[PDB]
Amino acid sequence: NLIKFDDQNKVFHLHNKQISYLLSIEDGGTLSHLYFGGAVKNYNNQLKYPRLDRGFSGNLPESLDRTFSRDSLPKEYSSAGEMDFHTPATIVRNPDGSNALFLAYKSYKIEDGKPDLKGLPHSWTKEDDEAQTLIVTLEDKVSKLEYDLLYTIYRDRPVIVRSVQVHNHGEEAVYLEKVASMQMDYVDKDFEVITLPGAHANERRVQRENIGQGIKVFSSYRGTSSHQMNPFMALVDHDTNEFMGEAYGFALAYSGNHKFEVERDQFGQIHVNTGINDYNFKWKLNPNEEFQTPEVLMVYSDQGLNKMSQAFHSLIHERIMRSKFKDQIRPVLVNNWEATYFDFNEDKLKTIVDKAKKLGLEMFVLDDGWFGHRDDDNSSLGDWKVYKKKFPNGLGHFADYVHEQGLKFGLWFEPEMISYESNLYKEHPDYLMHVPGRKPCPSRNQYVLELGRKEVRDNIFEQMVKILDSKKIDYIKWDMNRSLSDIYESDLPADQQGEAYHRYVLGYYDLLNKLVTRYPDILFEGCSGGGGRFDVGQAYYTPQIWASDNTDAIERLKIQYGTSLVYPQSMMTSHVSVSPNEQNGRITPFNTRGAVAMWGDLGYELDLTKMSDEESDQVVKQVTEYKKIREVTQFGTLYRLKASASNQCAWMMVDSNKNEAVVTVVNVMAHAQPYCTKTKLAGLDPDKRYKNLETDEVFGGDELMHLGFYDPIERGDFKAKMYHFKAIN
Amino acid sequence: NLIKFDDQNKVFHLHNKQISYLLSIEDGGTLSHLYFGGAVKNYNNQLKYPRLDRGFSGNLPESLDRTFSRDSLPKEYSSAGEMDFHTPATIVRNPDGSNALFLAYKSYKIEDGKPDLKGLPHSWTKEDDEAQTLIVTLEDKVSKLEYDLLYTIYRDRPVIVRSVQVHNHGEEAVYLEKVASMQMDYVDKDFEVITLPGAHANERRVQRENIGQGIKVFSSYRGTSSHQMNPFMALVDHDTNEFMGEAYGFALAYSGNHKFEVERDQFGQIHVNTGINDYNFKWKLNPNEEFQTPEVLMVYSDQGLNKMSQAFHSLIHERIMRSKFKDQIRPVLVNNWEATYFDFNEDKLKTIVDKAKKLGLEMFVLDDGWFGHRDDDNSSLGDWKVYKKKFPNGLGHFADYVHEQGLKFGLWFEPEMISYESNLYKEHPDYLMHVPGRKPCPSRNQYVLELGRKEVRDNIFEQMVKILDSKKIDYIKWDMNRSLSDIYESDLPADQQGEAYHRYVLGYYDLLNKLVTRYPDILFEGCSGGGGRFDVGQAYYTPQIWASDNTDAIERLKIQYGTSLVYPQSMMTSHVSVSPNEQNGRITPFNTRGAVAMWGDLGYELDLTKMSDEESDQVVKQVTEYKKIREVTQFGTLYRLKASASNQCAWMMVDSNKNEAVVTVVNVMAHAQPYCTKTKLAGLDPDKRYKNLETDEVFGGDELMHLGFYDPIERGDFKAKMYHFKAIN
Amino acid sequence: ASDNTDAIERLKIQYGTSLVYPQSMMTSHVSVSPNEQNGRITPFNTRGAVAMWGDLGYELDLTKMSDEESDQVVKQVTEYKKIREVTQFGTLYRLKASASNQCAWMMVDSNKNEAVVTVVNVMAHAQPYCTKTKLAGLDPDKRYKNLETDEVFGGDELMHLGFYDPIERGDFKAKMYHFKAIN
Amino acid sequence: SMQMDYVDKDFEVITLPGAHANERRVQRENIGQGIKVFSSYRGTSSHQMNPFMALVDHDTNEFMGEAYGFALAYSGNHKFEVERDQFGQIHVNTGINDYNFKWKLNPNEEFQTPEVLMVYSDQGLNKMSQAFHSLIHERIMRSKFKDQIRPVLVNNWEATYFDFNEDKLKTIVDKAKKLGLEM
Ligand SMILES: OC[C@H]1O[C@H](O)[C@H](O)[C@@H](O)[C@H]1O
Ligand SMILES: OC[C@H]1O[C@H](O)[C@H](O)[C@@H](O)[C@H]1O
Repeated sequence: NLIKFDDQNKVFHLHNKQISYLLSIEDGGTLSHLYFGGAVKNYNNQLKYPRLDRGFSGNLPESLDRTFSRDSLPKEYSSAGEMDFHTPATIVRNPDGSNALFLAYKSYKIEDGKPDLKGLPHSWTKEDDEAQTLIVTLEDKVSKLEYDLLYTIYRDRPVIVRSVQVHNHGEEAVYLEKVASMQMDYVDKDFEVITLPGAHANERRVQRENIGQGIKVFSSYRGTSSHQMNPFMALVDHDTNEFMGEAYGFALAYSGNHKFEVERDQFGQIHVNTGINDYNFKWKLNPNEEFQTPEVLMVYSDQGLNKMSQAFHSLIHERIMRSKFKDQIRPVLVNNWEATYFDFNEDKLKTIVDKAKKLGLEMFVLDDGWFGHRDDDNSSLGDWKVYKKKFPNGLGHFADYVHEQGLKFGLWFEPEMISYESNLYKEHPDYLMHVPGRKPCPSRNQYVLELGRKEVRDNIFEQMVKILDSKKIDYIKWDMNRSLSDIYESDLPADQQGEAYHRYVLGYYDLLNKLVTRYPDILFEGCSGGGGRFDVGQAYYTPQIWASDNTDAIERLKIQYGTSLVYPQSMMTSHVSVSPNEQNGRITPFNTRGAVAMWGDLGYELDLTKMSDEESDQVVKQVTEYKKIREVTQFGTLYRLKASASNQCAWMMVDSNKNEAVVTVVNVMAHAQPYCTKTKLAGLDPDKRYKNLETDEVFGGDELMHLGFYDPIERGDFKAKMYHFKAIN
Repeated sequence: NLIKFDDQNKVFHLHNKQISYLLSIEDGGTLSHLYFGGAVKNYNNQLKYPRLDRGFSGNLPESLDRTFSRDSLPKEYSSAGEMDFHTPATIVRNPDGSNALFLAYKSYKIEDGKPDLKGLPHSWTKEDDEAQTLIVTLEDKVSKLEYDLLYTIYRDRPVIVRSVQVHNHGEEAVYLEKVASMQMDYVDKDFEVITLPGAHANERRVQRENIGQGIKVFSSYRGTSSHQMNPFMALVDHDTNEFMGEAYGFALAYSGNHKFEVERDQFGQIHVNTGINDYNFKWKLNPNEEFQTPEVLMVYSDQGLNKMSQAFHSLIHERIMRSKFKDQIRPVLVNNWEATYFDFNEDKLKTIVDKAKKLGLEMFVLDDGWFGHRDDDNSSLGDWKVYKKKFPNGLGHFADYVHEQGLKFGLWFEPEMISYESNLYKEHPDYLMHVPGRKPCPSRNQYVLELGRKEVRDNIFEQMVKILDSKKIDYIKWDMNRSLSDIYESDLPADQQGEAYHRYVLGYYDLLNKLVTRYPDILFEGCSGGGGRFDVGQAYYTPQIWASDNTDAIERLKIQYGTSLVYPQSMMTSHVSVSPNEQNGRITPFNTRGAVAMWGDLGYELDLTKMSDEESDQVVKQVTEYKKIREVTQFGTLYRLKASASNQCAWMMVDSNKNEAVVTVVNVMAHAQPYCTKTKLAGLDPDKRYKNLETDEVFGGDELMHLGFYDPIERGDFKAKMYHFKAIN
Repeated sequence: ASDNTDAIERLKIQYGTSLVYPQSMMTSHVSVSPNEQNGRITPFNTRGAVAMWGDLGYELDLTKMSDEESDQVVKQVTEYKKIREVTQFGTLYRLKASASNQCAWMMVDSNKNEAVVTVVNVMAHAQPYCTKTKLAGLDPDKRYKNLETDEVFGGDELMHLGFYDPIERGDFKAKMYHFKAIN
Repeated sequence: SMQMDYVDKDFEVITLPGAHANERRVQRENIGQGIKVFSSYRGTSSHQMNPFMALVDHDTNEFMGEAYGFALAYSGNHKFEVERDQFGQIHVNTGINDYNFKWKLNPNEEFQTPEVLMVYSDQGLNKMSQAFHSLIHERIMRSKFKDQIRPVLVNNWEATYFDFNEDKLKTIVDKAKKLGLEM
C-alpha cells in the first residue's frame, strides 16, 4: 500500500502520488536517511552513501572498516556515546554516570492509521485507509532501552509525521536528558532556512537566512512555544518563493519548550533535529515505563511556499483540530479589552452590547476584569468567581441580557495563573510555582500554578465548571500572560525536577482537554498575551487563537503573513481597533483596519458607544460585506501574493471548486511619484470566466492569473482595496 | 591607572590609549555591560539602558517595577533561574534538584598584573605595571555560591582578557552544568560573524555570515579544540575588511570542548557567550572548593582585520607562549612521514640524513613508526621504546649519526593514546578510556588513555623521560590522532562522570606542562592529525604546531590564511611535499610549494634521496633564500593582502622598524585572456625609500602602498612570485 | 530642492542632494499636512526639523493657522535663528540613511565648537529595538554641553559612545540636539 | 569633458536618479561588462538623473573607504558612461550628451566643454561630499549672498496656488510679520 519494506536490500519506502521517503538499515544496524522529496515508484540502491576514510570520523565497535562511520553517514536519529559528533537527537544518563547510548536496529512494524499519542495533541485519521504508520525499533543491548521511531504517511497529502517513544526494559532507571522527535540529514543540499521570530506585539515575522557550518538553534525556554520564536522552520532552495521551488517545512505539535537545530557539518551535509528543548529536561524513565515525544509535521512542496503552507493548513484544519466549530463560520464578535481595559461595570458593558446589536454583531466577549476584585492586573488570578461590585446581580444576569439582545456571550479566563493577592493563594499558597526557599520572580505581577499536580488542576477545573455548566457562556478566551521562570514541582523528588517543564505542559493539556471535551458546545479561542502559544499542539484544542496584542493594521500585515506560513487563516483572529493605534500610535484608515482584520476571523475591539453615526454606519457596512464573503475568506485556499517589504501586502482566498475568490491588496507607504503596479491572481481555473462583483466585468481565469490588473493609484498612506470574483455559468 | 571604579554612579572603566570597557551595577545588583570599543577619557551616564515595560520580560523578586528586567538588560553574565530567557552563561544544579541561581553584585578588587590560572594555560605579565585586573564578585545568598569575574587590561594593547572562578561557600555540594568564561551583550549593532570551520586536511577556512534572530553555535564535542571549528570568532561591521572597519575578536585559551554562542534576541541585541562546552559537563563543586574557567582573549580593532590579527599575534607570541624558542629562528627541518610512511629502517633514514646535510637542512625529524612494533597504524601506541628491527643498535646510535652529520634531531610521540596490541594494554588494560561494560569505538584503530588519572600520566611521563634525559632529542612532535568518544573516568564516582572531558584536558595540560618545563632546551611542535588542536591554550606549551596534514600548496593558501586570522605565522609550520600532492592529487610547481611553505616555518617532507640533481639544487636555492629572509617572514608583522577566492592569495611581513619587507603573491587559476592585476603593499613607512633587492630599483613607501606594481602575467596554473624590499640609507 | 514638501520623502531627496551639494544650496519649506503631493500626515515638529536641513521657509496659508499652531511657528523660527549659522554653513555629516528606518545628520562649525544634530524615525513599531546615535566631526578633547539638558560630554564620548534615541509612539517623529563646547 | 580608465578596480557606482517630486535618491550598483549610461536629453540637467556619479569600493560607506566623485558643471544634457571592458578595466567618460549634438567648428574657431569636478576621498562618502561642498561654496558660487545667512521666508504657492489677490496676500504678509518671518 503506502509503505513497503524490502528485506533483501533493507530499505523502507513510504510513498504516495506526491512524495517518497526512503530510509535504510546500514552497517551496525545504523538507521540511515536516504531521501525525502517528490515520489518515485521504485528504489535501486543508488543512494548507498559513499564509503570514505574520513579523518577523525571513527568506526563501529570492534570494526576494522575505517570507511564507515556514524559521524559521517546521514541518519534518521543519533545519540551521545556512538562516535557521532553532530548535535545528537538523544542523550541518556545511566546509573554508572555515563552518557552512553548505542542504538542498533531491532525490528519494524507497519500499521494502518496512526496511533494516538498518550497525553499529547496529535494528528489523527477518520478512517484507517487514510494513512499508514511505520514504526522502527532501535535497541541498546547493554542498557536495554528501546526507541520506537514512528513515521506516518497520509494517502493524499505531501506529509510525513514523525515522533519517538522510548521504553526502558532494564532493571534500573535511566534519565533522558534529550529526546528529539525526529532527525533528518541531507546530502548535497544548499538550503536557506526560514523561521518566524518575534516578540510580544511583534510575532512571526518571516526571516530567511543562509546556513553556514556550525549549528543554528531556534528555540524556547519560556515553558510555552513563545512569541519570540515559533516552533516551525522551513528549508528552501535559494530560488524558492511563494510560487515555485522546493520547500521542506517542519512544525512541532507542542506548546512548551522547543528546539530546532540546523547543523551544516564538516562534509557539507545538513543535519536537522526537532523536539522538546533539552534545557532543564531530565526525565526519569523507570523500568517498564515509556516516554512519548510530541510529533513533528513534515511537508514537502515541489512548487513554492504557498503550496507548502496549504498542505499544513489542510492537515491542521482537517486532521488535527477536533472542535465541532472547526468547520463552522466564526462569529463577528466585539471584545471590550481595548475599549475599556479594566474600567467598566455592567451598565457600561450593557451599552456596548446594545450598540453591537444595532451594528449587526453576533457575540459580545467579556474580557479581563470581571472576577475576584480584578480592578487592574495586580490581583485576583485564581479567584474565578464574579466581581459583585461590577456585576451586582451576578454574571448570569449579564449573560442573560446579552442573549436577550440576540448575541452570543463569551468570557475570558486565565486558568494557569495565580496572584499573591487572591483567595486562592491565601487558601493554597503551595499551589504557586516556585523553588522552595527562594522568592520567585514576578511577571505582570503574577505567578504560575503547579499544573503538574492533579489537585491544583482539579481546583481550577471545579471553579470553571461552576460557571460553565449553566451553558450561558458560548465562547471562552483562554489567556496566559507570563513565561515560566522558577522551575520546580513541589511533589516530585529532587531527581525528577528536570520533569517540571514538561509535566507543566502535560498538565495544561490534561486540564484543557478535559474542558474542551466536557464543553464541545463552546467555541474556545486560545490566547497568550496575543500569539505567545500559537502552535499545532494548541490547534488540537482551540480552533482559533488571538494572533497578537498588536492590533495595528500595518504591523498586522507582517504578523498575519508570517502566521499564515504554517497556520490556516481560520485559526487566527483579527480585530478592528481604534486609531491612533494603542500599541504603536499609527494612524490608519478605518477601511484598512477592516480589510486587514478580514484575513483572520473578524471582530471589533473598541468602544462602539463612542463612535459617531458616520463611523457606526461604516461598521454596519463592513459587517454586512464580511457576512457575504466570510465562508471564502475563513475557509478558502489561501495564496499570499505580495509581501509588505515590497511596500504592498496582498493575499487571496479561493473556494474549493475555484468558483469564488476574495482578494485584498494593501499599499503601505504613499509616494508622490508612484510606480504603476499590477496584481496577478492565483489558484483559479484558467478555463472559467470570473465576474468582478463590483464592476460586473468578466475575465477568464487565465487573464486574471497571467495579465492581472492595475492597482488603483491614490494619495495617502496605508490604503487597501478588496475584490470579489465569482465564476459565471 | 588603567582601571577605575566610580562608587557614586557604580561604573567600572577599564581604559588605555586604545580601548575603553565600561560596565555598571544596575538594579538588583545586576552587572550590566555598557561598552567596549575605542577609548574615551570619561563616562557620564549616557548609556543607562532605557527603561521599558517589555511584554513577557519579567522582573526582580518582590519588585513592582515592570520596566527593569534581567531578560532585556545587556549584561556581563547570566544564569538559569533569574528570569532571563537568553542562553545563559552559567547553569547550576542544587541539592533540591532545581537549576536556580540568582547572582547579585557583592564586591570588587583591582590588582596589578593578572593572576595565574591554576592548572590552565593563560596570558601573563613580565612586570606588574604591564596590566591591571578587575575582579568583580557576584553572590547567590541562598546557595552561598560566589562567581568572580576577572577582567584584565594591558597598558599598551587593545585587549581585554576575561575568565570566571566559582566558589562554593555553602554546606552542600552543587553541580556546575555550564560555566562560560565570559558574556557580552551589544545594543544596536548589526554585525556579521566570522569563524574558522573545517575538517581534517581542510582546517580553518574563513567563513562569514549574517546574524539572524536565534542562536548560532560554534563548538566542539571531540575532547579537543578540533579541526571542524576553531575556538575563535570575530564580530564585524558589514563593511569591515582586512584594512578598515571595526572588529571584535574572541579566542578561547582552551584545548578541549568549546562553545561560542551568538544570539540575536527579540529586541535586536546581540548576546555572546564563550567557554567550555556544556555537553556532558557537570562539575561537582564541594563546599570550600573552586572552579576556574579558561580565559578568553578579546581584541578590538578600529581599522580592519589585519590590525585585529596583529594584536592577537603579539599577545600570543609575547605574553602567552613560554618556550625559550619563541624568539629564536626556527630550523629548516626534513620530516620523513610523507617520504616513507612506515616503510623505513635506520639505513634508509641515514640516506635521507646524508642528503639533507648536502642540501643545507638543519634538522631531521623521525616521525611515526620508530617504537614498539609499529609497522603500521594498528599497534604499539603506549610502547615508547625503540623498535629494534628498525634500529638494531638502538635509537641513540641513530641520533648520534644525525648529530655527527651536523643536524639537529627530532622525534615524534603520541603520548595520550593506546593500542589494544601494545604491551601497555597487556600490563594495564584499565588505562584505556571506555565505559565499563561497553566495547569502545575505535578511530585509526586506537583508543585514548585515562589521562585524568595521575598513575596513567606518571607511566607515560616515565617512559618519555627515559628517552629524553639523554638530550639526544632536540625537538619533539607531539601528535594526537583521534577524538574522544567513550567518555568516562574509571576512578570517579558516578556523580562525577560529567567531569571526564575537562579532567582529560587538565591531565593533558599537567603532563605536557611537566615535560615542557623539565625540557626547556627542547623545541616542542604540537600536532593533532595536523591542526586539530590549534589554539591559544596550546601555544602556552608549544610555540609551533603542524597546521594541516594537507600539504598541497594551493589548499594550504586557504588553511594558512584562516589560521593567521588569530595565530602568528611562527606558530604554524609548513612543509614542501611531493607533487602530485598525496592528499588531493594536485600538480603544482616546486617554486609554489616553496613560496607557500615559507609563510609558516619552512620544512621539507618528501624523500630527498629520490630527487634528481636538478630538483636537489632547487632545494639548495630555496633553503639559501629562506635563511636570508626568515627572521622577517617568521617574526615580522603580518599583513594579508589578497584572499584566494579572488583567484590570488597574497601576504607580506614587515620588520618591527619598517626597514625590511618580504611579500608573496600566488595566482591560482590561469586564464588565456587575463586581466592585469596590481599588488599594493601595507605596513611600510611612507617616508622611507625601499630597494627591491632583485631589481635594485628604489621606491618610496608611499608609492609601494598607494601605487603598488603590476603582477607578472604568465601561463600555467598555481604560479608564485616573492619580493624582498629593504630601506636604504 | 523639490516640489515634494513631505517631510518624510524629503529625507530621501535631501540626503541624496547632499551627496554633492552643500546644504545652503538647497531650500526646504514647512508645508501643510496632509501633504499636498502624497497625502502623508506628519507632525508639525517633523516638518520643521526636516526643513531646517535646507534653508528654512514656510509655504502654507499662515492665516488659516490656529493660535496654537501659530505659536509653534514662532517657536520654530526663534530656534532656527539661534542655530542657522551652524545648520546653513557648518560641515555636514550624514549619520543614518532612511532605509534603516531612521535618517540622521548634523552640522559642525569650522572650529568644532558647536554642533546641531537631527534624528528622524520613520515607521513606529509596537516593540521597538533600542537605537543609539553617535556623532561625528567633533574634537575628541573638547567638552560639549547639551544646551537643552545642561549636561557635558567629551567629544570622544559623543563620537564613540553616542547616546540612546528617545522611544516614543507614532510615526514620523523627530528630535534635534544642540551642543556647544565649554571653556 | 574628460575620460579616465582604471586598471584592477572592482568598483560599485553611485548615482542620483529620480523623477519630478522624487529627485536624487541614492542608488548604488555593481558594474558588469558593458556600458552603463546616466544621462539627460531634456535640455536640462533633469529630475530623472543628476549630473553626478561616484565610483566606490564595495566596502565604502559614509565614514570609511575610497570614493571617486564626478560632478559636471553643466545645466543641459549630460552623459556619464561607465564601461567595464573585456580586460576588466573600468573606462569612464563624462560630458555633454552626444544626442542631437553636432557642432560645426569652422577654421580658426574653438569649442570649450563644460568642466568636471573630480574628488578623491580616502575616508568615506561624507569626506567626499564635504570636498564638493567646500569647492562649490567657496570657489564656484559668486553670489554676494553665498556667505550670508538666508532669510526665513514664506512663499504663497501651496498656500493659495493661483487663487489670490493683493488683499489676500496682504493678510499673509501681516501674519508673517507677527510670526517673525523675514521675507
Ligand atoms: O489582561 C487582558 C489581556 O491580556 C492579554 O494581553 C491579551 O492578549 C489581551 O487580549 C487581553 O485579554
Ligand atoms: O602517523 C603519523 C602522522 O600522524 C598524523 O596524521 C600527523 O598529523 C602526521 O604529520 C603524521 O605524523
